[PDB]
Amino acid sequence: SRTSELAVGIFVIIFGIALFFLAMKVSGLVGTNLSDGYTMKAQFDNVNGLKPRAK
Amino acid sequence: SRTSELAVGIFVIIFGIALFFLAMKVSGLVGTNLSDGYTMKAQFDNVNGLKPRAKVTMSGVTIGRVDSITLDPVTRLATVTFDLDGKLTSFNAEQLKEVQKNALDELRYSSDYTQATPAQQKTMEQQLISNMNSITSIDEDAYIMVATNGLLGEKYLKIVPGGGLNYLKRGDTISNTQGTMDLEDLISKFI
Amino acid sequence: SRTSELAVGIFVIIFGIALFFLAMKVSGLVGTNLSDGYTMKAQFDNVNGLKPRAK
Amino acid sequence: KRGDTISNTQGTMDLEDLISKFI
Amino acid sequence: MNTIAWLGRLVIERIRGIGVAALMLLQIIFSLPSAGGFGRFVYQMHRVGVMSLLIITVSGLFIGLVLGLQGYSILVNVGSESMLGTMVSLTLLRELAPVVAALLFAGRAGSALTAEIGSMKQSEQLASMEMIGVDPLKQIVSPRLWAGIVSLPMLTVIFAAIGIVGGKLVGVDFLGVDEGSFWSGMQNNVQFGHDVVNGIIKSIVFALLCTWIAVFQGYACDPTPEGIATAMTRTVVYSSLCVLGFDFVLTAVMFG
Amino acid sequence: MNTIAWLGRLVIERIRGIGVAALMLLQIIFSLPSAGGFGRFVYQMHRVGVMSLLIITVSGLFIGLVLGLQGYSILVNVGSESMLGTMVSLTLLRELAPVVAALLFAGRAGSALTAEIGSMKQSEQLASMEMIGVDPLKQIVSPRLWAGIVSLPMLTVIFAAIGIVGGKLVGVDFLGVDEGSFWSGMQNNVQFGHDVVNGIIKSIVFALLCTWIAVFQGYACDPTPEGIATAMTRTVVYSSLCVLGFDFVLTAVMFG
Repeated sequence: SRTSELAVGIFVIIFGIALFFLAMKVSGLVGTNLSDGYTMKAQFDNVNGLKPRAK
Repeated sequence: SRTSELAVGIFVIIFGIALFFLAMKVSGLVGTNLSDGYTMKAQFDNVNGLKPRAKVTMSGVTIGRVDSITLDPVTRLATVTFDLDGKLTSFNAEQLKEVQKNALDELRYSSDYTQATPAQQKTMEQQLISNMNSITSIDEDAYIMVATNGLLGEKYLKIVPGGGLNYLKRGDTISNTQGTMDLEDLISKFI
Repeated sequence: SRTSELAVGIFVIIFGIALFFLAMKVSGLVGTNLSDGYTMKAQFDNVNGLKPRAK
Repeated sequence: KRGDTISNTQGTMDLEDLISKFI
Repeated sequence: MNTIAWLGRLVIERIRGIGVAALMLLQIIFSLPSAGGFGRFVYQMHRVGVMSLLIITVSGLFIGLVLGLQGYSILVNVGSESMLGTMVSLTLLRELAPVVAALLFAGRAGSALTAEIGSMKQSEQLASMEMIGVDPLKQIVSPRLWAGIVSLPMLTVIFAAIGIVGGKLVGVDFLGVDEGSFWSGMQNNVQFGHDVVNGIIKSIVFALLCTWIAVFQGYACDPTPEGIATAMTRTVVYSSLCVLGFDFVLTAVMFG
Repeated sequence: MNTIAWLGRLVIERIRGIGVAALMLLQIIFSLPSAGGFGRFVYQMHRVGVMSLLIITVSGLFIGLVLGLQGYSILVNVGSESMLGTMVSLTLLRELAPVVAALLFAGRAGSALTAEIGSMKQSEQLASMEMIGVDPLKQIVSPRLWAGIVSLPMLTVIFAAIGIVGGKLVGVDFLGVDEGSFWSGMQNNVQFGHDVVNGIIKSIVFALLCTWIAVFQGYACDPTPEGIATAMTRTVVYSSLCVLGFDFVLTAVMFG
């Protein structure tokens, strides 16, 4: 039985990591939650104060 | 015995006060109520942070919200739907003659009727059937715009009035507009 | 000695109940009205963001 | 008297009017 | 290499200990209630809830007097303190009243349940109740769990209401800001369904963890008069870590 | 009129309970130390301080991740988040790290002393120590009091340092603000002697109250295995009320 307890315990924590990496994606705070993205680029002469994750 | 049935009944009362105090003395719930509203819409060339559920003003008074700001990708212009009210912005039961006695006043004037196509009862009967329902206080020569209050506050919509011989009916597109100005606009226009 | 053990009971329960009125008075949910006030009016053309109960 | 009407007003001068006039 | 061997043996027993407390929760909530189960829940709402009413109402005032006194000292340099009524009622409603009122519930009414179910285990009242045939999970434990999930979200509202009223006292009536711009700054920026409801859902997830831990530690003790008191600090520590841990996860979802 | 007579009888015993705990403090600190008194203070710094190091460092990180995530959601609407590094390190240094790190010290290491001195009172170790001639206040109680006044101000600094570093992680490296304007916003607005020293003096007054209460409750128990556990909730409640009570008095003086 003790083994049973153990298992039913490794399944809580693994589910506890499945939630933390769901709520970190839907927050926007990791990954890319915007669909079918395609990439373009440009060439400036001066871009001040522009980090990634801009609008 | 009866104490433990009573001293819980007090605990639900003090929760009942301090929940009612939050909804209707702190949070905005009692102040937001669309009194039999409808919906109009517009198209903009810049909406730089017009957040949804903003306010719409006519003369500096809250008569509307904001519901959806999406692009129109066949022209790449904005699309805003705002729900005004049906008591602050339209003519009610007694008021229906006040716009037919104004249509007869400045619009059906004889010097104005003798400036268009010749008739005697064409526009004279139209002003009794078009003007009775589906009509707001907004004269159609009133162009909506985005503004802000102060220099830190959120973006809100402003309807500047004036003129106007027909009124916007229902679900109509407000004619002219102007966008919002910020530093990328002003200093490139201050010269 | 019971009068000593009961004087403290009232002197607490005064302070426990009179402090509820002072916490109900300053929450604005009771009273909050002036002394023999009246009501004028004026009619503007553009009140840019004049919320009610402003000074 | 009480209840009367003050009738000499002026409206607010906002920045969308002011800065566009300040040009 | 014994210390590494003792450290690995420590966290294996603490992992298994979660699995027992998970199976204990599925036996309580997946059962239709026995006859007489509502008469004990009303009584257990008196012990857990009503006795905790004095500490929360008093300590909720002391944070409101601090938030009004600190928010005025910062917002007077930038000269914009029509936002004083916003930042006081925005610090409490979404952040402090869900969190601090769970750090005081874990102490007062959290650890008291672990002493209450714990002293029933060393004095053999739980073992005596079972031989009669009465199941002690349904009889003793289950009216204490449902009186914890209900009594904390009723207490963060009393914490948040007294905290704003206390912040109105030192802001408006002692430091001298405008009363009308205090309240009208609230109704513009503080919505109901985004702020007051999301401050209640944050406390239901907190009330489940501060009660399911505080019940399991007093049910799975070791029956010993100094084994009870070692499980009352195990339930204040583990509650305060799961409150602050599920704080960041719920904040990132709701306000991200 | 019995309930008012019982209520007045309750707060009279709680008033004379303060007077015993005041006379107990004047007997501890007004004495030159016995031979061997430093060897027990180093050992009692291990139990109180070092065992509390894990909860404070982990929970200090979780507040920093919340303060960086909430301060960014507010300061992005006004568009000024070069003050993000200021308001994170100003919320912690003067307000949260003195207060929250005393609400976790009252639970973990506060109530553990009341179980430790309390179980020595029911099992007659304190009475047996006195008949040998050794005074139990100088022998047992006094190395525990001085290990509480030292170990908490060493722990609010570790709370405040880990909270800022955690707030730098979610602000700069995850949400994307400038790293140089994060740190240079700190050195302009955050002084040392007005902010970091006044966050330490606030925790010495807190460390005295969370230890003098937690020692007196375990010394003046009633010797009973369920009378000990009722005095471990008396010392978490009374510590959390004196922390938040002396918060407002010390804030009004320092930042008024």
